[PDB]
Amino acid sequence: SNEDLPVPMENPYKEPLKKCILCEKHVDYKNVQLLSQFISPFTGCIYGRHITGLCGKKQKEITKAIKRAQILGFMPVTYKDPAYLKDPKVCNIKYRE
Amino acid sequence: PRYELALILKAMQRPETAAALKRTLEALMDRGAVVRNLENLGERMLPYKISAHNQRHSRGGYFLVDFYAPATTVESMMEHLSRDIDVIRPNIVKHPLTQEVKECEGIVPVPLEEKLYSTKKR
Amino acid sequence: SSFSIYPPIPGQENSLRWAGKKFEEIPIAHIKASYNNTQIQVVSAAHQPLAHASCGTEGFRNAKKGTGIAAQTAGIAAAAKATGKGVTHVRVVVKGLGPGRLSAIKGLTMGGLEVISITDNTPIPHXGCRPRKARRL
Amino acid sequence: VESFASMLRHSPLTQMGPAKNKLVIGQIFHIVEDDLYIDFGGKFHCVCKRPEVDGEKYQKGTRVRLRLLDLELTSRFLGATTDTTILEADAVLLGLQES
Amino acid sequence: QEVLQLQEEAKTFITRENLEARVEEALDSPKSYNWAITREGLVVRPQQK
Amino acid sequence: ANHLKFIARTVMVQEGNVEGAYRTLNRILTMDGLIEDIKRRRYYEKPCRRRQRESYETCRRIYNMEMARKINFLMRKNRADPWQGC
Amino acid sequence: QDDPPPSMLLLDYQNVPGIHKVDDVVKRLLSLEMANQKEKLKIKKMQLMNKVLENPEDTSSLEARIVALTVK
RNA sequence: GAGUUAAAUUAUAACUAAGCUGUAAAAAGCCCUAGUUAAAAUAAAAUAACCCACGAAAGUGACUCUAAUAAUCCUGACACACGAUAGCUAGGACCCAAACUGGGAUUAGAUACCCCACUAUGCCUAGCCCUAAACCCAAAUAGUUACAUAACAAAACUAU
Ligand code: FES
Ligand SMILES: [K+]
Ligand SMILES: [Mg+2]
Ligand SMILES: [Mg+2]
Ligand SMILES: [Mg+2]
Ligand SMILES: [Mg+2]
Ligand SMILES: [Mg+2]
Ligand SMILES: [Mg+2]
Ligand SMILES: [Mg+2]
Ligand SMILES: [Mg+2]
Ligand SMILES: [Mg+2]
Ligand SMILES: [Mg+2]
Ligand SMILES: [Mg+2]
Ligand SMILES: [Mg+2]
Ligand SMILES: [Mg+2]
Ligand SMILES: [Mg+2]
Ligand SMILES: [Mg+2]
Ligand SMILES: [Mg+2]
Ligand SMILES: [Mg+2]
Ligand SMILES: [Mg+2]
Ligand SMILES: [Mg+2]
Ligand SMILES: [Mg+2]
Ligand SMILES: [Mg+2]
Ligand SMILES: [Mg+2]
Repeated sequence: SNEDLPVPMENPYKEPLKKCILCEKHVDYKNVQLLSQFISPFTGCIYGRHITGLCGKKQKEITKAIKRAQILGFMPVTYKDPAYLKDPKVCNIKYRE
Repeated sequence: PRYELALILKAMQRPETAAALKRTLEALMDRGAVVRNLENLGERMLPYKISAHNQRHSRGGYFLVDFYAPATTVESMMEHLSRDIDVIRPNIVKHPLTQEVKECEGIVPVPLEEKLYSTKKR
Repeated sequence: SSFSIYPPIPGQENSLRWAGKKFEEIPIAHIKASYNNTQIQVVSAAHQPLAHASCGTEGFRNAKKGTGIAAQTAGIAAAAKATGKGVTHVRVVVKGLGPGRLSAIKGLTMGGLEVISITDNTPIPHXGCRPRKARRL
Repeated sequence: VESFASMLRHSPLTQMGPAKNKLVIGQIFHIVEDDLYIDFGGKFHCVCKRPEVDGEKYQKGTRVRLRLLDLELTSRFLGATTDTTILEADAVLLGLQES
Repeated sequence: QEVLQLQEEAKTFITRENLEARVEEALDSPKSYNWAITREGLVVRPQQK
Repeated sequence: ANHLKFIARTVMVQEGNVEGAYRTLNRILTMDGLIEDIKRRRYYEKPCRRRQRESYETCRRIYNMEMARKINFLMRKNRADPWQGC
Repeated sequence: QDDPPPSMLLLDYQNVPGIHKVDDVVKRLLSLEMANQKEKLKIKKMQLMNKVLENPEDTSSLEARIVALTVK
């Protein structure tokens, strides 16, 4: 008879889960600019999750997309393409101190 | 589209470039392929020097061809382009639009795992 | 004073000339700093050698030539021979990792030679020849 | 006699909802040279540093404004059966209470 | 629905009749797929240059 | 060998100093892990050792990054005790 | 052993009406010429069960599963 | 299965230099060498990977395409199929690493650790051999958190 007892309902304050940078977006091996932002400009290495910040699905796709462009002849391997050196920075690594 | 042809051609003038595409598209049709469209990516400096047919190439034009073809004729198309000398590096991949972008919900946070050791006094 | 670490790309036109010549016209100083020897060679923009110097040629012998001081002396001697042919600025390329990397870099500076750009070209195989086995010292 | 269930429904704590980003006023009950122990009505007491402006009027019993972030700081570390509490609360100073 | 869109898409397919026209048209209309991404997830199109 | 020269792993000096520029180059290589990679490629390690090395590097990285969080989490509990001699 | 005809519409694009009125280009795109081995198995399985099984709509029956294994 | 090659290395050519490799320190070896520039074949697959996926296991992480991962979803051998690495038989490849062997050094001796050279072989095609700390030392299928700490470790237990 007591209406003050709590009801068995889900949490109404569940904030939506965080979206990665490339969530709901289609990666490709033809757009060099998108792939080049995740490559160290001085060396040409590929950043990991702790630097890129992407989720578990788009990190593998970027890795496969980049390597496809390495062999098919669309982007340099040992360095970042200088034409896309002024693109906005998305990684969290800083070299200059 | 079903197949995509990552075609890179040696840099040359307008007439022979059109001729090279004309016979390349003819070769695809002879193997039983219905080409959808031709996309031009312009001429760009190659990322690195590529050796093909006893030549060192630094500049070339990029072209993209998408078509529907039987699975058994992919080897014939690749072999034919290998003997052609006006193409520097041909490659065939499945068209990316064939696969659908899988729906995503978010980055699910993984809680730290417990109960990995006994509760005895260390 | 906006200064960019990245080198001036040859495709573009950067108004940054040293001694009246462009970036690519400046000669090159190749430095091979091995674990037992350091070899220094300066070549022109057309890859024509100008002067050569190494720890062995400067009187150091055996284990002595692998020390930093031996590489430091080689840089002074190499710069002195290079400056005789009339070169002021040079782009230094470092090959390999060794004890003589720092000494050779500052050896050229104190030898009357000025450097403007540093490049590391250590041979890094990507999977390549199988190296030698371990040493159970 | 009022049932305990009704008390929780109308209690200010329940009406607050999530503790993150909530403007809650509190009263200072202890003063150190640079630390202000503030009770905002929660289970524990938050600690804040005296601001450089109007710092001389922050005395015992003074009311201030706070922005609660976590009601009770508590985390889990590997190898710990039970979480290690801090016995404090996290909050920031927005100024003094405007009487 | 799937066969209906292929019915319309069949009109623009390249045949031997219009082999020359499509080649000539392609060589005069370059296009690129390049586009950058920002921290917040907004798409930046380099075509604005 | 096929790529353009004087683009990758290259820095330029400023104001005429070379010691500062060289240290900047070393930080770039150390961050990208090339310095340790060259050290491990002087000799060859069997694949048995490679997995044993990555099972110790990963364990250290978990323990170090977990102890570090507790240090920062408990860092605020270092003020002078207000109840001394209570 | 069975040999499905090449110029046949695949399993999905058969019961939809208005196919024979379409030009040869679209019919070519839907035939087995532009279909991989996976689509070929569907045609073989569909035809095989319609010749030996009594009730094709029943899948949990033992006879239906034996036909499916025989195709593989 | 089929096709393909980025980074390194080597045959080889040009130029300069007289020395080059090597160690805690040396000797031997090389001087047909070393540095730079240009460059096949063979072999091996940086960063991604702080990810933990696929396969029955042993295993697999350079790229592309084709074929493709049993069972309407229990247990089961001495039967059928498979099984890293080393080893054998025949043909082909050989950058580089390298048991054996020779030389140098160390030592009372060193047919060992250290240094230099090179072979089997590691590789491709066809066949055989069927062994591992083949170990996550924890058998398969369903479950329970009740009862209850030999020790140690990766908590305890029930049913077929
Ligand atoms: S979180 Fe949705 S794809 Fe990354
Ligand atoms: K590789
Ligand atoms: Mg090469
Ligand atoms: Mg040979
Ligand atoms: Mg001698
Ligand atoms: Mg030589
Ligand atoms: Mg693994
Ligand atoms: Mg199984
Ligand atoms: Mg299965
Ligand atoms: Mg059984
Ligand atoms: Mg075997
Ligand atoms: Mg074997
Ligand atoms: Mg063998
Ligand atoms: Mg025998
Ligand atoms: Mg043999
Ligand atoms: Mg041999
Ligand atoms: Mg050898
Ligand atoms: Mg001997
Ligand atoms: Mg094993
Ligand atoms: Mg056993
Ligand atoms: Mg077992
Ligand atoms: Mg069993
Ligand atoms: Mg089973
Ligand atoms: Mg079980």
